[PDB]
Amino acid sequence: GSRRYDSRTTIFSPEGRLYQVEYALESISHAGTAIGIMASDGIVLAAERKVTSTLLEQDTSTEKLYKLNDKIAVAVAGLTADAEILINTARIHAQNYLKTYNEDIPVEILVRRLSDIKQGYTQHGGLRPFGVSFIYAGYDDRYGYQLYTSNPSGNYTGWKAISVGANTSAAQTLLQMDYKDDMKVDDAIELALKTLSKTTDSSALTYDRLEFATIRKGANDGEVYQKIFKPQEIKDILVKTGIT
Amino acid sequence: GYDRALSIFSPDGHIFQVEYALEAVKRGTCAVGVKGKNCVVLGCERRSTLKLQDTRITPSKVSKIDSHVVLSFSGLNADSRILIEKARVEAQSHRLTLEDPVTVEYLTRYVAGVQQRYTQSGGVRPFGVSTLIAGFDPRDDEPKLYQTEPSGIYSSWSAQTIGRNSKTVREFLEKNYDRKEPPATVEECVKLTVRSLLEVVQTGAKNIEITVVKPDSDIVALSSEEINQYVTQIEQEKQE
Amino acid sequence: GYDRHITIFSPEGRLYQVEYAFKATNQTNINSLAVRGKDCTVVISQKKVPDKLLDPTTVSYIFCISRTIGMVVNGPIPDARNAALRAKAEAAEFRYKYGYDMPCDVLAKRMANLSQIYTQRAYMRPLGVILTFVSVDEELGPSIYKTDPAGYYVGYKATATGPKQQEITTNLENHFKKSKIDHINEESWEKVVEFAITHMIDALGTEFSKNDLEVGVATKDKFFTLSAENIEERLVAIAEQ
Amino acid sequence: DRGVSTFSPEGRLFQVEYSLEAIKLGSTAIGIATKEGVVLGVEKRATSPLLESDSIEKIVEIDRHIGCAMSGLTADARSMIEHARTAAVTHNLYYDEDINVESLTQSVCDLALRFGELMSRPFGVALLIAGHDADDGYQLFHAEPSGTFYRYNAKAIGSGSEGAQAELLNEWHSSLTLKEAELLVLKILKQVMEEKLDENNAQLSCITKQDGFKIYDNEKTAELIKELKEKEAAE
Amino acid sequence: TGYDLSNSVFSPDGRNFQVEYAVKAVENGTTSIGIKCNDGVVFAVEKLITSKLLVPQKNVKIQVVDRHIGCVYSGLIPDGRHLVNRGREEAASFKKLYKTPIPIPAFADRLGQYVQAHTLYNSVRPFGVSTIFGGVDKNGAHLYMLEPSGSYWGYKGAATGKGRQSAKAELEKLVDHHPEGLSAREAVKQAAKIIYLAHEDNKEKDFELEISWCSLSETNGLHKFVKGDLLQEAIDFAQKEIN
Amino acid sequence: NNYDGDTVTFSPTGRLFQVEYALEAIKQGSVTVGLRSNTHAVLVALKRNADELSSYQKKIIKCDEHMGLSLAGLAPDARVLSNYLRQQCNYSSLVFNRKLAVERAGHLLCDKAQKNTQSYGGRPYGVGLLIIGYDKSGAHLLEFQPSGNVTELYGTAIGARSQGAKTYLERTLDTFIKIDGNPDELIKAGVEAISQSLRDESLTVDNLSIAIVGKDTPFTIYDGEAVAKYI
Amino acid sequence: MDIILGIRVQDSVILASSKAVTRGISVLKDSDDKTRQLSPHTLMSFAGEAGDTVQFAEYIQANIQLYSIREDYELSPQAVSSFVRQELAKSIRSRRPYQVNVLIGGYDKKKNKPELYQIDYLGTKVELPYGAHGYSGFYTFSLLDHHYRPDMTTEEGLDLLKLCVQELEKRMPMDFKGVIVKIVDKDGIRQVDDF
Amino acid sequence: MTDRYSFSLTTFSPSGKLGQIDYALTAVKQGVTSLGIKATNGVVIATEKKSSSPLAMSETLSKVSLLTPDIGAVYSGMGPDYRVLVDKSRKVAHTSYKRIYGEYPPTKLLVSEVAKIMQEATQSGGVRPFGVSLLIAGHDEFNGFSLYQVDPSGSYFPWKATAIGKGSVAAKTFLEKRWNDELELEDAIHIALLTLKESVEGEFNGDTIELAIIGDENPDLLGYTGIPTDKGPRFRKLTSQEINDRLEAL
Amino acid sequence: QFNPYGDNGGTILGIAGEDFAVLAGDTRNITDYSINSRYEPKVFDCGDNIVMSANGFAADGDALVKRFKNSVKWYHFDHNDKKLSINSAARNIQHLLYGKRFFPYYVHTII
Ligand SMILES: [Cl-]
Repeated sequence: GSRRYDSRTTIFSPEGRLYQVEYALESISHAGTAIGIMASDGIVLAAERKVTSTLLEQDTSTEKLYKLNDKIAVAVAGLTADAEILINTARIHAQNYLKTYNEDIPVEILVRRLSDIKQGYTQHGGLRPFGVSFIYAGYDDRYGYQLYTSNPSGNYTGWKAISVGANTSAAQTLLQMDYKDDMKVDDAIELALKTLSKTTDSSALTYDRLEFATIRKGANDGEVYQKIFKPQEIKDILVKTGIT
Repeated sequence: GYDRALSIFSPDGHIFQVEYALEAVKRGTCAVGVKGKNCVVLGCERRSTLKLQDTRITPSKVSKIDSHVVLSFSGLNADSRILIEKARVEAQSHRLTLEDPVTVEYLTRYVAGVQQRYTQSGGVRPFGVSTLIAGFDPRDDEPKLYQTEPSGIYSSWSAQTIGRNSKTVREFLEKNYDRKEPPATVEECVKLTVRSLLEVVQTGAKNIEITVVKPDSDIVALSSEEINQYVTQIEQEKQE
Repeated sequence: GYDRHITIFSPEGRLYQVEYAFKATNQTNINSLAVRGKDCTVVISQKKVPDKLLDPTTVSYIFCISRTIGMVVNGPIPDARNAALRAKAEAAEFRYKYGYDMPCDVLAKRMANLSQIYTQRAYMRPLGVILTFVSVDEELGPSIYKTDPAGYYVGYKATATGPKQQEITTNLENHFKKSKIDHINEESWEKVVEFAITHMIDALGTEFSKNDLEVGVATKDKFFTLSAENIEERLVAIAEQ
Repeated sequence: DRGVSTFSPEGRLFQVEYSLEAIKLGSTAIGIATKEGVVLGVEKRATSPLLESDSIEKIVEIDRHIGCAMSGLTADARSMIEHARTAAVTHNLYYDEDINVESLTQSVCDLALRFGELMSRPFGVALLIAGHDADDGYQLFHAEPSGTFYRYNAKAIGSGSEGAQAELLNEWHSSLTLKEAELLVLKILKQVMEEKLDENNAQLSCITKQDGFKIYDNEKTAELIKELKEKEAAE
Repeated sequence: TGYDLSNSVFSPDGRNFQVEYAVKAVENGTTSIGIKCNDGVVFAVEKLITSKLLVPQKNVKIQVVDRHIGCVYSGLIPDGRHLVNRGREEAASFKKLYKTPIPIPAFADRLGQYVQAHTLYNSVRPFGVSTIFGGVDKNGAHLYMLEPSGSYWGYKGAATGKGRQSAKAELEKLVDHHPEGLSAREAVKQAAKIIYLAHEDNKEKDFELEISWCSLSETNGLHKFVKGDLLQEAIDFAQKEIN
Repeated sequence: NNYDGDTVTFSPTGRLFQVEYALEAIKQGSVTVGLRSNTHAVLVALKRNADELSSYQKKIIKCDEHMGLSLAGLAPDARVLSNYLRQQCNYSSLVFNRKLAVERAGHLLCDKAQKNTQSYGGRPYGVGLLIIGYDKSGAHLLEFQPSGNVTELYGTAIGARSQGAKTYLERTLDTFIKIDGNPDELIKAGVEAISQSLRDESLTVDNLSIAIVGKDTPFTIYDGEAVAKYI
Repeated sequence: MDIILGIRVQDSVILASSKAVTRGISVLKDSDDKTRQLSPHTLMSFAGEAGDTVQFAEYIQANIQLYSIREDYELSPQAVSSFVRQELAKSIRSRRPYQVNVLIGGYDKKKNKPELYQIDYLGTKVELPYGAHGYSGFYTFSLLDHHYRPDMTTEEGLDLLKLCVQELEKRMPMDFKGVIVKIVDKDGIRQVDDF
Repeated sequence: MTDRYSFSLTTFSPSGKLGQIDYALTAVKQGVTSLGIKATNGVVIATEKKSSSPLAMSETLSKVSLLTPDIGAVYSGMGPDYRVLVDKSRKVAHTSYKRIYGEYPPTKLLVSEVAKIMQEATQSGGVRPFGVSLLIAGHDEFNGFSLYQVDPSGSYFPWKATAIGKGSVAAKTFLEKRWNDELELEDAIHIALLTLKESVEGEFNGDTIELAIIGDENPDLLGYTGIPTDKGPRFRKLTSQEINDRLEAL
Repeated sequence: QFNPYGDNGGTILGIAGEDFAVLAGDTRNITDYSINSRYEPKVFDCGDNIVMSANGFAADGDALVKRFKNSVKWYHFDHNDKKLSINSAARNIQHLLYGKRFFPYYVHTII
């Protein structure tokens, strides 16, 4: 019968590893780098677009940074199509919680459920896992500002600063070097850009090859604002820190 | 529905998928359980290749199943959430129908049964997780510590460890634990647990987690400084 | 190399099962041809009955799908009949649902879509057949639309299918270069059938008796097949000119 | 790979034959039937000294008149016992009587071949089912993952089975007392066990018409162990 | 290669090797035939007597569908029974909805589509039988032969099994020598002769003859078995021709 | 070789190896014999034990008051098939107030076994059956093979060394077929038949299993001291 | 079932619930507690169809306790009330709807404010300074409209509640065998034993 | 019987590649060239009509398809796969948008739905990925004109101008030299015809070229009058004659 | 509206002695004011020395007796020809009847 053509996506190696999960992580390591840095007064999300063409429409484009609700956003590394499947599920899950409890969903609860979906694809159903790693940046009134990451295994962890995708090893060393706890948002903006500028596989970091976003309490009194940076705003912030 | 029989017998009578799940447990961070005269202590290793962590929000290694029972594990972290969730739901369901919280033996028997089901069901792989389940039965002061593994077998232990280098710490416990006289106090039990982890860990800094469970839903997690005092005290007695 | 056993892509972006289904098409060693007149659409096919014990009247590769649509198949008879029964059911359902007769090109698209599914879904093999649909559509007039195991389909001025299809194709091409028009400029279907047989004789280089051929004709409001004697009458007319 | 329900060229089911190898790796279990009762005994075999041996549960009650011992992948036995208990209680509900020992065994054995591509694989555990009923008296059954069951006067399963069975062939007669059977299980267990037999690493049990199925205390078994050592030295 | 390990897989030729392998099982089976006649059809089959212990006349192989169709087959006998069971379901539902008993060409396609369906998926095995069948309907007599691929045609005479070539040759002579037609009673006698002649290809074990027929005049359009005096008469005719 | 992975695969010579391997399980089974006259039908079966401490595996099963069988091969498969026969015999009684013909019983078993040889995932039955019965057309004996093939006979045998009894019955055919109105003599002939398949072992009191059905006899099985008469 | 009341004051929510369980012409019990603790700072009282009441109450209790264990956190009274409303709003279009009316009294620890929610079996939720279900409201609402002030103490609230029970004991047709009174504040839930 | 293929036929290889997606992209590379250019007041999409036989009527085979009145699509790769995707794409524009909001979906969201369908053929049981890359041009009130590319993986990117298929590498370079942000629609049609001539080998006329625009509303193509707010489709397929007129002033 | 029940009349009576038991019943069967049969037995030997009658609606009565007779048959098949005791028969019949609690057998049963 059809047994002949079954890859058996949800089995263990003799060493106790999940073949498909390991190989999905290998795929992700070639995707454009994405960085998250958590400051005391906000969070920065920075990501490098995958080798751009000059005829790409840059302003009406979204590849790396996606909005989940008004208080939570994600940076993507991996297959974009796979990520959008998961993003729409996460968006719906957030609305279910709001409908049920009349309160915005706590960040960890959303992250756990999305990670639980990834886990299922590695234990049952005979399907390939999602080739995606997320950086979650969000705020709630329990833990304040939070950074998380999840990967195809469905395992998630919390961070002060973290990178996913390409050159994470080099990027993590640089973040570990210059990060300190009393850091502000504007300092974190600079650290995020400086790190990408040194770890990039490109010749020079320009406005057209970046996506940027901040989550501050820099609205008016006790409320959180999401700023997905426009092209010209990335051009200005790149000049303001003296990278171009 | 995906039907494939993934866990099957081999010519020598082994179920390799169950045995390979045990290798995933062997890769996981070390976990240890030690029960005293009036308490149980659960100790857990945390690897230090991860700096820049946020420990406020990162999932803790020891999980409360109910107010009187806790569960720690070794193996795949994602897999453990599924077992913990099912255990927490069964805990509330038992309170609802029997009008009494679960015994530690019952909660363990349930978790072990779930693990076994995943070894002879089509389309699923076994859990890459072994658990230590500890606590006190309702209106009882006798300490309880149980262990489960991917195959589904479970048993009670005076003290036990699982995870990477668990054979080294089990060796330590086998000569340092007297059945005739278990650690009489909380301090004694925590110390023997910290000692056993120090045989394997590295630095006694932000690498060791300790959770103490006492009778009648009395569970608390120690902080860095509190654990660091045990580390400091043990090293000074060692230089002799 | 299990990528050659089911319908998944090979490293060079090919579907071998689909390609091998195309080779099953010629397993019967029969050639077919279709042309359009002013008022009609004629399809002809070779009829080979090797066994003496066969009832020759039951040996056929032309099918009456609906009152208006006819279909000739190139490929093994089991798959041919499978396709025919489905086409009949589809055309009947269309009429019931939408209140008018299923057009030839729409049925072709639908059968092509079904074939496409077998090229994408693993558990279903492609049918080793090429289906040529003919009619006189009430909107588009005389029509020829052809389907293959890849799920491809297109309309035709005229067409041919089988092992010696290329010879017949170029023969027809050269005629339409000369005539400068899209069809056979003829009043009666009888002479369009005669044209079809004449040009098949020239291209294949063989003579036909009444039992070596099979003919289907589509006119306004009906498609019908010809008897042995209807073809014999047609063969006599060609010979006497 | 290959189908789970495939036959070998010799006419045997691969998966069933492979599960029989798993059972050979299991700890020893012995049963002896008398006219005064049926005795069941097992080797506990703790993997480490820190493990509390009394939590090792390899002898199990199905009903008051039926008991059970196991050997092999013992986790697989949980659902078999669950089914056996439900079968026994359900029959009592439907018929206001005790269910026959043979009928119980047949019900458990019906689960066995319900695997394929139903569960994904056969059971990796063999069962010794011992009980009493009014019709056929004291009985002992060996239930395999093949779906087959044999009645036995005496039977051993597990790693030390073939050696223990040969010993049971010589020792069993139709006039054995219950006490004689208890000692005989201890004697043969001590012979095939790796570690030295005592009250903590071996367990005895029995089923009698009068008192039903009883697992013995560690204190009661310890005295039978002492009575056994004294009798072997006495000639 | 490996193209022959799974059903429904095309080889580079455009062939389904699994079906061709099923044909080998048919060629291994005993001989069965069908003769079309003036107003009906006749069926016959070779039954190998494996042992003295077989009860004569009591292992019947020819099967009836509805009340007007007869079926015989060579190859895996159980596969043939499965096909007839489906045939009976198909014929029942036709008569249920349309009242009239199922026409033979209609019945032929019902079996054809069902057998063809068992060449579409790797999760089923092709049929290990060629089936000769037919009867009488509103348009007269029809004889059909269906093969593992799903292929079927109408036949003047049909044969399959180990002695198919011998039987085919004998059938072709009847078609040539009788262009106007063969009578029902004549066809029964000829069927006996042809089975005896086709038995030369299976002559270790001696055999038992079994005949059936449908005729508008002789059996009133219904399927009946040939027994007693008419059977012995047909056996004697066959015995006289081999010597 | 490459064509024995499952039942859904034909070999290049047109063989079904999984079905053949199932047939092999019958050959390893203990011998059982079946024979009949015009008034009665008898089953005789040699039972097999695990050792001297074990019981002897029961070979004969009752299906109805007028029907039953003996088995050789996988016993659980015989339980499944006998249970199906019990239901079919029962359906005929409840719905049509009709005792199920032994011939129909054969046709039903054939079609049940066949389905397991044409679909992916399944396996053939690994047991052979000898069905005896008395219905409206007198006494009957059937032989079931898990290939699907069912055959009606005067007498037969299946299992290990069944060829000895099968030859004997082939010689004795003219004698035992006319043992009408005499049960004990028809059994004696069946016991002598199964004796031609014995090696190193002889028929004992907890070894032999006999069953009989007939004109004025319901299907009944004899074991233990009730077969001592025939040794 | 029958009488359930609720009053929100400056620093606490007070729930009063009748003790009688009557079936036919017999008062089967006079000490029934028509309430369940959902969380340490959230209490729910209930009234309605026999069986349905306790089954629904305990089902909600199980769910909130499950949430508490999962997140190691206590849901706000507003969040719990919205969960309960939605469960009832689902129920009303089921094959057999829950015929249960509830009051939810809670103390929000993040806001340091008491909160009282009235929800009927249809899933109709309102936040109120004082609430009642069934025929009780026809007497107590007008009484509280007159005597209630928003800045009252817990003691003032209990006296205001005594005034309600007295009125009900005077003008209600049925003997409801008094009430069990419970207080919800910053320190959790406690029962007044002498009322 | 029944679909026993409940498992993925596209899986990760040790190197991290998804084989079937890569191989599908290879099928797209073999396919005939198609392109799209975005102007200030419109969008043009074009492709060559590769005829299978001169007896075939290439008008009956449409490579450029209307999805909504303001959205059109073209492809490179496998034709049959494209045809069923167009069917599914047209339906999903109704079921998951028009039947809910009473208006047609904006370009980006329809594209998003098509991408979802192609992603599922990459993960679901018993199926291979689609062997096509799509170019989708469209207009909507709040986003204006836009052009998108959708790949077998399910990924989509917005373009000012691009090409896919056989001679895409050369065609993309040609478009980089000619494209500016001040291009009027007629200028974009001119450049589209120039770019396509490079990749086409045989005949180059209105019968071998298929070209459609997304531009001004066409009231004459609406089919009815009387509703001021309904002004007609922005999608228009250029006729064979209209193409030849522009090939003279080339 | 269709009424699935009817009343076939008649009456039955059971008495027990020290070593015996009788189960009697009249042989008249009726609907409304008509006699259907003067001899239509409704007391049956069910095997294992158990006699049974289910009186009221005869269609339900026959169905029940039929099912119980069949239950005795399968009890033998499943439990090694063991005799079904009268107390066990009673408990089995309870489950037959209660199985149709929400669409009852309209009969008074005596064994
Ligand atoms: Cl379609």
